[PDB]
Amino acid sequence: PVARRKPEQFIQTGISTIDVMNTLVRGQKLPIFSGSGLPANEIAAQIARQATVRPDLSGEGEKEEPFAVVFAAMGITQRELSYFIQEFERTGALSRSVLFLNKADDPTIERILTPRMAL
Amino acid sequence: SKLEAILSQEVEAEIQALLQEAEAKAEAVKREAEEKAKALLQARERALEAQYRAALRRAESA
Repeated sequence: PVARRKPEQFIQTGISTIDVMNTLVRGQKLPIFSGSGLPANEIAAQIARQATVRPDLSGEGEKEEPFAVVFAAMGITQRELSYFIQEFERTGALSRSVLFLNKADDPTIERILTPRMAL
Repeated sequence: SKLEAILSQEVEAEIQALLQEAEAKAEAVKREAEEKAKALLQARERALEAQYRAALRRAESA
């Protein structure tokens, strides 16, 4: 625990309240206890592609954060898969990235292991 | 009469005041336009350039 650098900065994203009013800090266990009668995906991946960390304001160079997009949902509707393919195919986070995404098919076994993986 | 002399000069000063008033209202009109036109042009140039920089991004990304 000792080895671990202390937080000191935010990370930008161009998404407003959710950096501004309350602010995503580095390392942070950013937890979207949601309104779950409303689904994630959009507000998720919206703020995915839109998100990008940049320490302009710090006056430290920006060409030093290989911007590595790691994506995990699970039990996923194919519907949502197509929303994926929709968002993604725009963004280069089509492709600087992994998806990992346990289809609603995807047997319950792999389901389990799912999290550990890209982590 | 001296009586009508005062009526003359009085009315006449109102004539002078109307024109003068009008000029100031014309300037006020004038000044709206200048700012407005300028204010329209910048923001829409602005926007297009951003839509440009972002457009190429997606291209490059391909």
